[PDB]
Amino acid sequence: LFTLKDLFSKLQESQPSDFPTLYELFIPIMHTILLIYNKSKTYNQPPR
Amino acid sequence: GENEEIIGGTALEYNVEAGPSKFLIGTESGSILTANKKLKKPVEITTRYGLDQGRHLGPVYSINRSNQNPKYFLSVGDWSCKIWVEDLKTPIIRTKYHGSYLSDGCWSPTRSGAFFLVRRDGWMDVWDYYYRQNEIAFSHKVSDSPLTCIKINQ
Amino acid sequence: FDDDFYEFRSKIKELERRLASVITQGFDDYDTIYGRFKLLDNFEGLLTRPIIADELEKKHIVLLEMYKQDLKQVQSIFLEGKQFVDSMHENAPLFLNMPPIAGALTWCKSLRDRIQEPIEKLAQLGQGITEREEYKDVQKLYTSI
Amino acid sequence: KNLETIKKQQELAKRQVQKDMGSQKEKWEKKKLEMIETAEASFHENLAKNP
Repeated sequence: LFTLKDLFSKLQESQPSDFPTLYELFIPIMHTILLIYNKSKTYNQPPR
Repeated sequence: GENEEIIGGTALEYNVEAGPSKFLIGTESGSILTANKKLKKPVEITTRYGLDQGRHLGPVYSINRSNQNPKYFLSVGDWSCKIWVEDLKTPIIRTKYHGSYLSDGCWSPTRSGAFFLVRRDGWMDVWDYYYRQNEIAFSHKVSDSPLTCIKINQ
Repeated sequence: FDDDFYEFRSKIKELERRLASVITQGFDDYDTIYGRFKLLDNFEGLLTRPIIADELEKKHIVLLEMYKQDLKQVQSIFLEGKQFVDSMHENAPLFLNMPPIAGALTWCKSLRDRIQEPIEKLAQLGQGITEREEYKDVQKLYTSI
Repeated sequence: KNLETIKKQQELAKRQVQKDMGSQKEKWEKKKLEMIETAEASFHENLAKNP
């Protein structure tokens, strides 16, 4: 559900510019994914 | 601008094909100016040939332009002769340096290609640009004493 | 595309070798430190990274040798002249009507200006020309003159 | 004509390199990234609080 919001940021893109700001927006999109690992804890298939 | 220095007019060139409009003047500092006489404003100094790059290292002792092609003129300043074009600021062909300075030099009235320089060393040296652009066509000792002027039969 | 790159890369490597051959012909022609430095400036934006740079390394050594010959030749003209200027002989380095004192300074200036034009050009060249021992020998000579 | 155009390009090239060049560029981009990282960290906490 959190990645569907992250994908919404990318899927919305109309293929114009993006890469200029998305390169900036990528680092935080990664920082969210890391925090997702800690929060669930019992997250089954954490290596898959 | 504001900087106005009076510099000695060392050589003057004038031709029929150029017409009574243009007078091509060489200076002590090494530059070459052009004075277009007007019936309007008493005189105007239009072009400044070698304000920057073309500046001769010594005074411009002789200017001349080819009778065959009057667009192209040479100026025989210090060690090294140079060739110019009737608008452009910088010289087209610089031709070597030489043993001692050059006093004078002129185009062949007949032939556009070849032009004759005279050195203060004593030698005359000919540059025939039809054949070769790198080296001298032939050099010739005239006198042990220096050469102060050359003129060719028109 | 990877196959189409390899085909294009081979055509470019053949093209870069033809350019290097054309530059070497054009350099063996001008036969003036000024004319040759002017040629480089035309292709200054047209250097094809290391393949042209390998040719330039050899070219750089030839320029340093040419400037030594002119610098040595000026030194030989200065020594002969210096005698005549102080003497104030007929057929002197002093050109036409000048003072016998100011004429020397203008003469000396004209020589000093001739030598100083290539050095301001040599500083602009990359590929550690300053680190090369050949360049260092020219600079040491220049300073003494 | 050509040598002058290339000499003009060298003048324009010196500017293009050091005319649009501004002191402290990479550090400012890192500070912008940090504020976005903290915003995403606050959003995931809000998404944790919803469930």
